[PDB]
Amino acid sequence: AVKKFKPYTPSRRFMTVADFSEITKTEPEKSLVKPLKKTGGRNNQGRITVRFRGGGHKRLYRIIDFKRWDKVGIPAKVAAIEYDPNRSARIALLHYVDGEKRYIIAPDGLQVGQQVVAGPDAPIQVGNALPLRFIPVGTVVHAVELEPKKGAKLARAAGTSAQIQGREGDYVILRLPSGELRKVHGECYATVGAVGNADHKNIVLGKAGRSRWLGRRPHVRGAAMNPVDHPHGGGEGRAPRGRPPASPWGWQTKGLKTRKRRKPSSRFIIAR
Amino acid sequence: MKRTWQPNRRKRAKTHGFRARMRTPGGRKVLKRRRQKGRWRLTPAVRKR
RNA sequence: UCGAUGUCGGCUCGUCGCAUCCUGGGGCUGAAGAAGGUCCCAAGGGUUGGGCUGUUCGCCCAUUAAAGCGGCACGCGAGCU
RNA sequence: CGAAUGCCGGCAUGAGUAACGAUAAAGAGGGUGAGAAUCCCUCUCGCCGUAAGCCCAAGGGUUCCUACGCAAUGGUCGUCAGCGUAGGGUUAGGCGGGACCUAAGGUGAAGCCGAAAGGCGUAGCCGAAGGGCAGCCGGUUAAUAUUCCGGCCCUUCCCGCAGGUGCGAUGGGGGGACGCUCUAGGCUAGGGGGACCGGAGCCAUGGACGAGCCCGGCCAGAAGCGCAGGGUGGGAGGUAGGCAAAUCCGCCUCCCAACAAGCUCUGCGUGGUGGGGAAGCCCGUACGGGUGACAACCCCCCGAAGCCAGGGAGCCAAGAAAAGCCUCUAAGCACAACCUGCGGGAACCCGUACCGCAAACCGACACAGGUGGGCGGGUGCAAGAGCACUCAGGCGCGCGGGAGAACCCUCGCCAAGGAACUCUGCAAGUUGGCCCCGUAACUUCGGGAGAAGGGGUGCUCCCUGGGGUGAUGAGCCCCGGGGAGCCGCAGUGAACAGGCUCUGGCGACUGUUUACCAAAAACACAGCUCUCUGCGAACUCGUAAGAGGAGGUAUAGGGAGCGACGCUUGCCCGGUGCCGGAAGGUCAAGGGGAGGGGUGCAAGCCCCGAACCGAAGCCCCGGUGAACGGCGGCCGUAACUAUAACGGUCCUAAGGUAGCGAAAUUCCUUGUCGGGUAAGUUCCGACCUGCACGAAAAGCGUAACGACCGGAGCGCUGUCUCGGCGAGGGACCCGGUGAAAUUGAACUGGCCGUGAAGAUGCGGCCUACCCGUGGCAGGACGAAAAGACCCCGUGGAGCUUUACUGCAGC
RNA sequence: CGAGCUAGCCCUGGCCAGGGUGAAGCUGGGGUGAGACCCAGUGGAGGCCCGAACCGGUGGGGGAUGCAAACCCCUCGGAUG
RNA sequence: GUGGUUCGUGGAGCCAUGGGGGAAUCUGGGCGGACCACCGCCUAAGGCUAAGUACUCCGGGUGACCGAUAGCGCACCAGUA
RNA sequence: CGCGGGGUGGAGCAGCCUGGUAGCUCGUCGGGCUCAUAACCCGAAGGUCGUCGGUUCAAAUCCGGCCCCCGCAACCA
RNA sequence: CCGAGGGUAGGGCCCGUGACUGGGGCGAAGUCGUAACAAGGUAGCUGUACCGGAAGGUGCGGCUGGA
RNA sequence: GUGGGAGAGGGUGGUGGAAUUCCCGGAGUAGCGGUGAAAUGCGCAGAUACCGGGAGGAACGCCGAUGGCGAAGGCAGCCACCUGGUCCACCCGUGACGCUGAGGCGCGAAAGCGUGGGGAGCAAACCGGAUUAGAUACCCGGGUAGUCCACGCCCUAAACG
Ligand SMILES: NC[C@@H]1O[C@H](O[C@H]2[C@@H](O)[C@H](O[C@@H]3[C@@H](O)[C@H](N)C[C@H](N)[C@H]3O[C@H]3O[C@H](CO)[C@@H](O)[C@H](O)[C@H]3N)O[C@@H]2CO)[C@H](N)[C@@H](O)[C@@H]1O
Ligand SMILES: [Mg+2]
Ligand SMILES: [Mg+2]
Ligand SMILES: [Mg+2]
Ligand SMILES: [Mg+2]
Ligand SMILES: [Mg+2]
Ligand SMILES: [Mg+2]
Ligand SMILES: [Mg+2]
Ligand SMILES: [Mg+2]
Ligand SMILES: [Mg+2]
Ligand SMILES: [Mg+2]
Ligand SMILES: [Mg+2]
Ligand SMILES: [Mg+2]
Ligand SMILES: [Mg+2]
Ligand SMILES: [Mg+2]
Ligand SMILES: [Mg+2]
Ligand SMILES: [Mg+2]
Ligand SMILES: [Mg+2]
Ligand SMILES: [Mg+2]
Ligand SMILES: [Mg+2]
Ligand SMILES: [Mg+2]
Ligand SMILES: [Mg+2]
Ligand SMILES: [Mg+2]
Ligand SMILES: [Mg+2]
Ligand SMILES: [Mg+2]
Ligand SMILES: [Mg+2]
Ligand SMILES: [Mg+2]
Ligand SMILES: [Mg+2]
Ligand SMILES: [Mg+2]
Ligand SMILES: [Mg+2]
Ligand SMILES: [Mg+2]
Ligand SMILES: [Mg+2]
Ligand SMILES: [Mg+2]
Ligand SMILES: [Mg+2]
Ligand SMILES: [Mg+2]
Ligand SMILES: [Mg+2]
Ligand SMILES: [Mg+2]
Ligand SMILES: [Mg+2]
Ligand SMILES: [Mg+2]
Ligand SMILES: [Mg+2]
Ligand SMILES: [Mg+2]
Ligand SMILES: [Mg+2]
Ligand SMILES: [Mg+2]
Ligand SMILES: [Mg+2]
Ligand SMILES: [Mg+2]
Ligand SMILES: [Mg+2]
Ligand SMILES: [Mg+2]
Ligand SMILES: [Mg+2]
Ligand SMILES: [Mg+2]
Ligand SMILES: [Mg+2]
Ligand SMILES: [Mg+2]
Ligand SMILES: [Mg+2]
Ligand SMILES: [Mg+2]
Ligand SMILES: [Mg+2]
Ligand SMILES: [Mg+2]
Ligand SMILES: [Mg+2]
Ligand SMILES: [Mg+2]
Ligand SMILES: [Mg+2]
Ligand SMILES: [Mg+2]
Ligand SMILES: [Mg+2]
Ligand SMILES: [Mg+2]
Ligand SMILES: [Mg+2]
Ligand SMILES: [Mg+2]
Ligand SMILES: [Mg+2]
Ligand SMILES: [Mg+2]
Ligand SMILES: [Mg+2]
Ligand SMILES: [Mg+2]
Ligand SMILES: [Mg+2]
Ligand SMILES: [Mg+2]
Ligand SMILES: [Mg+2]
Ligand SMILES: [Mg+2]
Ligand SMILES: [Mg+2]
Ligand SMILES: [Mg+2]
Ligand SMILES: [Mg+2]
Ligand SMILES: [Mg+2]
Ligand SMILES: [Mg+2]
Ligand SMILES: [Mg+2]
Ligand SMILES: [Mg+2]
Ligand SMILES: [Mg+2]
Ligand SMILES: [Mg+2]
Ligand SMILES: [Mg+2]
Ligand SMILES: [Mg+2]
Ligand SMILES: [Mg+2]
Ligand SMILES: [Mg+2]
Ligand SMILES: [Mg+2]
Ligand SMILES: [Mg+2]
Ligand SMILES: [Mg+2]
Ligand SMILES: [Mg+2]
Ligand SMILES: [Mg+2]
Ligand SMILES: [Mg+2]
Ligand SMILES: [Mg+2]
Ligand SMILES: [Mg+2]
Ligand SMILES: [Mg+2]
Ligand SMILES: [Mg+2]
Ligand SMILES: [Mg+2]
Ligand SMILES: [Mg+2]
Ligand SMILES: [Mg+2]
Ligand SMILES: [Mg+2]
Ligand SMILES: [Mg+2]
Ligand SMILES: [Mg+2]
Ligand SMILES: [Mg+2]
Ligand SMILES: [Mg+2]
Ligand SMILES: [Mg+2]
Ligand SMILES: [Mg+2]
Ligand SMILES: [Mg+2]
Ligand SMILES: [Mg+2]
Ligand SMILES: [Mg+2]
Ligand SMILES: [Mg+2]
Ligand SMILES: [Mg+2]
Ligand SMILES: [Mg+2]
Ligand SMILES: [Mg+2]
Ligand SMILES: [Mg+2]
Ligand SMILES: [Mg+2]
Repeated sequence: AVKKFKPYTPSRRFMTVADFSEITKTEPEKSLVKPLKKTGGRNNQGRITVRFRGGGHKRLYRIIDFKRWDKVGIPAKVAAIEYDPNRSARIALLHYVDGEKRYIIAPDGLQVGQQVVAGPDAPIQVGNALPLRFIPVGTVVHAVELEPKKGAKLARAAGTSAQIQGREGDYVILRLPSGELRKVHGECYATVGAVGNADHKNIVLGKAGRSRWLGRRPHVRGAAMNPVDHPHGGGEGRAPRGRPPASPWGWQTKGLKTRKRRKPSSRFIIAR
Repeated sequence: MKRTWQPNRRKRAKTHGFRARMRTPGGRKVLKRRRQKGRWRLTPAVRKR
């Protein structure tokens, strides 16, 4: 989708909005299973650690289910599909037959009315979740766990997905939304299908405000400020850095790798 | 234009208050000295009810 | 002169020098006459409006008897800009 | 002690000088009084009136009221006061806050960390203009009143009796509970009219005894109705979820309604009754009291942004918590307990005065400044919180009186010319609201646009079409149309209310910034690219714990640059950076002991020390430019000259492409042609010999947009020729209060000299009676600031880096 | 010792008169094979327009031992973000 | 690896000690400034201990100390206005 | 005016700093192949080294004086 | 009221002229190279796309007007 | 109409092996590459050659044809679904309902363009190596867009029988 606009105001011409057709006549969220008071704040205890944040629409947290072995075997019916301000993926709310309700990040396909479930059993269909081993090599899938019982963590962004590649001992090779081939443990669930609402990468914010709404204040270039507060700074009319591009704190930012070398997680990785 | 003193009872006891100064090691010393110097008033005289 | 003598230009106000632009006398003129050239006498008064430039100076434009040159802290900011 | 722009204290100079703090404005009469422009009262005049009026909150802390008083405080006076002295004055279960709840945040048992101090911190506590919670209208004081009195009306509590029920938690579930813009229905606040009712009263000056003028025609109000409206489906089975248990909720299934029919719950009417009640007139105030009065207390229309409210619709940026509240069960308890009546008893602590856009708060001041929420009447102008006048109400700003110079400020107008003014049309002008005709290039199809340019606007009369409210009608209120005629110089008749265009530069746009000289072409901005990050992420703060990132997960987060969009962003990896290199070279601690030394009679004990094994880093090998950057020189040739497609040659890592180019870049420079001008160092179009453009420190363009910067034309003009007159506030004089910087001392002229080379002071000569007041600014190298420039000092700081040396970090 | 000025953010409330413009979307009409799409009407969007409060602080004049240690008059920017 | 002692790595001991190693109970152990032999000296890895020393908010005494711009900041209703 | 770089056969460049020895590419001349010209092949010629001085036995080379040439600086006022 | 004509404002087409500029035609014997016609010595021609002093070269698809 | 026929006609979905390049493991050495010849380039850091495993993209060998299909452009491994044209037999149905067709309208190779995904091979531009008087060319080694998919544009051709 992606709503468009006629130019009746510069900016609201290039501006592009999402299409909330996929939003089952829902909107008002569900008390109980979410929401919780969401403590918004751009800095830690005192100081501001991440810069340029703050401001932007008030938000309510939708406490989603990111570990599904909670209900192994208990099937549930997908009730609605709603908007979640805390993420890029739309989310689906679903009523188990157990009578319990919980939200799930909504996969592309999954339609309201559908029945979905989790566990070793589970049929390989959009929405169902199973330990990685029991999933057919090659099938795509989202909401992966990295270590058994620790909760989903990979491919959860709007319309992202990972593809299974092979098996190898108690591990199974994956291919993350980034292109890295990772070795994940067999016992990590991963609900099947891709995340959906993949038009998300196409929304043209539009104006200055639009960014402000999502809570992101203006970002000033180092080049603008002085030597006192950033490498690229001063002196006359503009100027070409004058040294290898660096961050406010001073480490190179055009090429310098960061992953800490001797990490134990190294051996389970294979790509880029 | 607007100036720098905008009186506020709450802020004043809340900041230069007595329990306020007792709470920290630096403030307790603030008291010591003032006590040791004589000062009729150890801390500002906030008021009302 | 640094326990400060504010500086270019313009504006307002001027005053002075003459090695005189004009006008007034005058000698020679390769000065017929008319107009000039040149030096000598002589500052008493007169010495325009503009276009361009911050401009001083120029360059033009339209005239003029003429569109003089300099000093006065490159006269004048306890007078202005 | 004569000196230190010395320290402190005092008194002088300037000076009876400048001033006396908004040009909203004052005159008189009568009091009082030792003493009145300044106090009290009356009349007349002026000013505010989306405040200059009243209601709150904050802050202030007696400033309130009353008696007596002016020493000082008051920019003058003072009989006055926010001033001095005394006394009095602030009443609450219902308004506010606490014996209620939670927000960010604070604290903090537990737990974690830190040399110490201390940092963190899920439970709980704390934390409020947010949630919850029961008062409306009148009467009284000199000063308090949602507080006291009066009338109506509520709230918990504890104890009783009367009756119902499984009662019962700090625990479960429900609810509380939420955005933004736009909104409907019906009410209320408030407001306009009335030939109707109520009233003292009034015929003025030519006319009016009139359905005349003037005044006023409500307020609260339980139950019950009534009109609005907000909420909510009733069953019955099944249950493995809501970290126990639930009959509750939730989910599944079968029914009956889908309606608000029914239950609620608000609001608004109405309601027993309870109040209030003008103008005028009479008095005596420093004010309020009588009468008007058995006052009337009725009908229309306008009508909210306020109420019904948890109403509706649309949108994306997706919109606190917890208690109270209803329900649920558990432990216990069911002679308890809880719910509904009805009685009776109990209902504590703190605020209330007064100022409150200000002479009482923040600005040293009775300061032209700052100050948060509510109300803010009428008419008229298209609307409105706008503007002009005016209700209520509060004011004439705590120095006056005259004068009528120059000059200044604010204001008005002007013959002819009209930008000749000037750095610049700086300034001022013309223009001006609404209605209707009417509008170009260009364009991203929206815009350009209020383009430009026009016309209409008043009042009277006739005819005439639509709403709203009432009934399908009168009226009252809204929008209109057509047609005759009237008056002025002129009809948005006063007040508020764009000058227009052409064309360049820069920036796309709204935005932002140097509070207190810079608002821009700077920052920002969507958007484009590089890059880091696999999640106990990178990154940041922290010694740590810890947190932020993020309750996020590559469509995401950090860093960097460019900065909408259009069309594009070329070559060089030699040097620096970063990326990839299980080789080799170098490479510390450590391993290793060849070999050597010192003592010992000695066994021994103590040292040196070569092979070789030895990380990262460096070296070397590769790549990488939206990484740091760089992107040449000289000679010759075309059948007129010229000029060079072509060629030779030297050195590059390569040797600037397109596009633009006298530029925000051009030195020589007013380069040279062209355009605009009577004239053009600027401007616009070109040419290119680009001192010294050039592609994301982006390149060339770009519709729209800008208090940005440049040029031009029209319009208009006191900008100018070239001034002139008028106005008011000062200046001037009189009365009252009365500063200041400065000051070695002064009995302080001109000239030509001279002097440390710019003399009132020394020389000579010239001039010149003594002392003032309004003015002018040429001098006292005038005043002001131990020059901000320059240099000096082995002075000091901020900044940079392949300067040195350390450190955090890795 | 200071965030009672100022800067930013966190929590919780308040304010923004009145007039313009008229996006999408609905509705109907045309249109096709069905479309697109063109019209009307409706609709009430927007870092949209004029403009008060309110927030600014553009130009000029005043002020300069001031009313004021940043003010006053005229003028001007924004004013549903 | 550092601190202490006059000892700044010096031939650098002795005394403390963060890190690694890691004994012994008299024929055991540390020391006498690298070391070794000799000669001696002392007996680590637990604790307590007046006194003579320091200070003077406070009491008293004395001054080739001040005498109200001195002396305490305060002679005085001053850590006040 | 000041700083440093440079004048070499016809053209463009080496040659010095460690003095004795002028080298390269092109071009020019003679000869070949071709019908002929170019290309290509075979041979050959050409340099007071900017000039006036001396330094040494000996100067392109070292050192001073001028003649042009090129690039860099001309700041604070 | 109508109204010749005049005035002011803005448009529509047309023609003249304009520094400079873009290709073009024509102009007996100037420079540069070989593109084409013989397999033209790289079959050509081609739509498009980029690049190059110039003919032109090259990718991609195509056609016989070629093997 | 009825009953049949062939087909690379069209769209979506799914899939098969061969080859390639790249990575890993193995074993293996002193050269591979390329050419007219060469060099560039690659390779003891261990290439090429060969085995094994994996990744990924595109294009479908023999069948295969001088063949079929389509209105053109064009269409090729295989499976299904959705669907278009057309041929035949039967002569049963309607009963002249026809041919063309300004315009409109749709379709329209390759290259190109917009946004996004994909990237093995090849390959404008580009860089090097030789050829050459000179080579911005024909030969070689690297190599970017592109070639590939989705939607949207483009509308040209020796769209030629
Ligand atoms: N009329 C010729 C057109 O123009 C071009 O050709 C023009 C030029 O290229 C051409 O120039 C030629 C040159 O090519 C050739 N190699 C040498 C010749 N001397 C020149 O000649 C030219 O100049 C001379 C003298 O002035 C004239 O007399 C002659 O007419 C003219 N062609 O002259 C032509 C004009 O006459 C196109 N190449 C050609 O295809 C086209 O048809
Ligand atoms: Mg803290
Ligand atoms: Mg930025
Ligand atoms: Mg800066
Ligand atoms: Mg820095
Ligand atoms: Mg820099
Ligand atoms: Mg610069
Ligand atoms: Mg000086
Ligand atoms: Mg002086
Ligand atoms: Mg004469
Ligand atoms: Mg003169
Ligand atoms: Mg001079
Ligand atoms: Mg001069
Ligand atoms: Mg001067
Ligand atoms: Mg001055
Ligand atoms: Mg002395
Ligand atoms: Mg005086
Ligand atoms: Mg005077
Ligand atoms: Mg005076
Ligand atoms: Mg008092
Ligand atoms: Mg009083
Ligand atoms: Mg007085
Ligand atoms: Mg005063
Ligand atoms: Mg008296
Ligand atoms: Mg609490
Ligand atoms: Mg509260
Ligand atoms: Mg209350
Ligand atoms: Mg009162
Ligand atoms: Mg119960
Ligand atoms: Mg409960
Ligand atoms: Mg609860
Ligand atoms: Mg009469
Ligand atoms: Mg009257
Ligand atoms: Mg009532
Ligand atoms: Mg609602
Ligand atoms: Mg809640
Ligand atoms: Mg609680
Ligand atoms: Mg109590
Ligand atoms: Mg009170
Ligand atoms: Mg009160
Ligand atoms: Mg006053
Ligand atoms: Mg305000
Ligand atoms: Mg009102
Ligand atoms: Mg007003
Ligand atoms: Mg005039
Ligand atoms: Mg006139
Ligand atoms: Mg002029
Ligand atoms: Mg002039
Ligand atoms: Mg100008
Ligand atoms: Mg102006
Ligand atoms: Mg302009
Ligand atoms: Mg402009
Ligand atoms: Mg801008
Ligand atoms: Mg500001
Ligand atoms: Mg400023
Ligand atoms: Mg300013
Ligand atoms: Mg990023
Ligand atoms: Mg911190
Ligand atoms: Mg963390
Ligand atoms: Mg978190
Ligand atoms: Mg920029
Ligand atoms: Mg580039
Ligand atoms: Mg490099
Ligand atoms: Mg490079
Ligand atoms: Mg390199
Ligand atoms: Mg190493
Ligand atoms: Mg020019
Ligand atoms: Mg330049
Ligand atoms: Mg530039
Ligand atoms: Mg760049
Ligand atoms: Mg730019
Ligand atoms: Mg440009
Ligand atoms: Mg702006
Ligand atoms: Mg501005
Ligand atoms: Mg004047
Ligand atoms: Mg006057
Ligand atoms: Mg003198
Ligand atoms: Mg004298
Ligand atoms: Mg003077
Ligand atoms: Mg004066
Ligand atoms: Mg002075
Ligand atoms: Mg000095
Ligand atoms: Mg200077
Ligand atoms: Mg020194
Ligand atoms: Mg519409
Ligand atoms: Mg609107
Ligand atoms: Mg706006
Ligand atoms: Mg506005
Ligand atoms: Mg030491
Ligand atoms: Mg020892
Ligand atoms: Mg010893
Ligand atoms: Mg001893
Ligand atoms: Mg002891
Ligand atoms: Mg004293
Ligand atoms: Mg003292
Ligand atoms: Mg022409
Ligand atoms: Mg023309
Ligand atoms: Mg021409
Ligand atoms: Mg040829
Ligand atoms: Mg060819
Ligand atoms: Mg072609
Ligand atoms: Mg090429
Ligand atoms: Mg038949
Ligand atoms: Mg046909
Ligand atoms: Mg294609
Ligand atoms: Mg792409
Ligand atoms: Mg590749
Ligand atoms: Mg290749
Ligand atoms: Mg190639
Ligand atoms: Mg050749
Ligand atoms: Mg096509
Ligand atoms: Mg064409
Ligand atoms: Mg054909």
